[PDB]
Amino acid sequence: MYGLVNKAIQDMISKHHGEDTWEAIKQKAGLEDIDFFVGMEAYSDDVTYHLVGAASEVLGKPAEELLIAFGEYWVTYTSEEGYGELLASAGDSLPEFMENLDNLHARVGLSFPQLRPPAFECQHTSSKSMELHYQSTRCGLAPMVLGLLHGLGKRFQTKVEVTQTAFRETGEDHDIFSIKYE
Ligand code: HEM
Repeated sequence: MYGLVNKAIQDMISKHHGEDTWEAIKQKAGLEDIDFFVGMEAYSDDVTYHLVGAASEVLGKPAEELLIAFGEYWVTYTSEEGYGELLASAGDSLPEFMENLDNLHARVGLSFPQLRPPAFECQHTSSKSMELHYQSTRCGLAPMVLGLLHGLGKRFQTKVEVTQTAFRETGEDHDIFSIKYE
C-alpha cells in the first residue's frame, strides 16, 4: 500500500503511545532499514501487515482492534494531510459519501497511479439504512471499514450502527455490512 497509509499508522501510534513505543514496533516489524515512509511511494502490502502485526504484539491489543481504531483515525488524518477538499467534495452526509466512495478513490487514483482501491456498492433499504458491499484484493481489512464508517458518522454528526452480515472468512463471496443511520 502507498506510504500514506503507513505514515498514518505510524502517526496514530506515536500520538497515542509516543516515539519510544513506535521504535519498538518499527523494530519488531523488521523495518529499521526504513528511516521514514514516503507518502506517494508504493510499498509492499507486507510492510503494513508486519506493522499491524508488530503493534498488536507490543501494545497487547488484537490486530482487529487496531484496524478499527485506524479506520476511525484515517477520516481525520486525511483531512489534515492534503485531502480536506476531496473529502468535502465527496458529500455532506454519510449515505451520499458512501455512494461517492468509488468516485473518490478514482480521483485519488489519478495522483496515485499504482492504487489498488477497494470497491464499495450501496444497496439502499430505506432513508435510514443500507447494505454496503465491500470487495477487495486484500484480506481481513473489514475491521478497518467498520472504523471508517464510524469516523464518517463522527464527520457528519450522525449516529450509525454497523454490523457485518457476511464474511469472506465464513466462505461468502465478499464482506457485506448492514448500516443504520440518523
Ligand atoms: C480523501 C480520503 C481518502 C484517501 C486519500 C484514500 C486513499 C486510500 C489509499 C491511498 C489507499 C491504499 C490503497 C493502495 O495503496 O493500493 C486506500 C485504501 C482503502 N480505503 Fe481509502 N482513502 C480515503 C478515504 C476512504 C474512506 C472514507 C473510506 C471508507 C470506506 C476508504 C476505504 C478504504 C479501504 C477499505 C481501503 C483498504 C484497501 C483495500 O480494501 O484493498 N477510504 N485509501
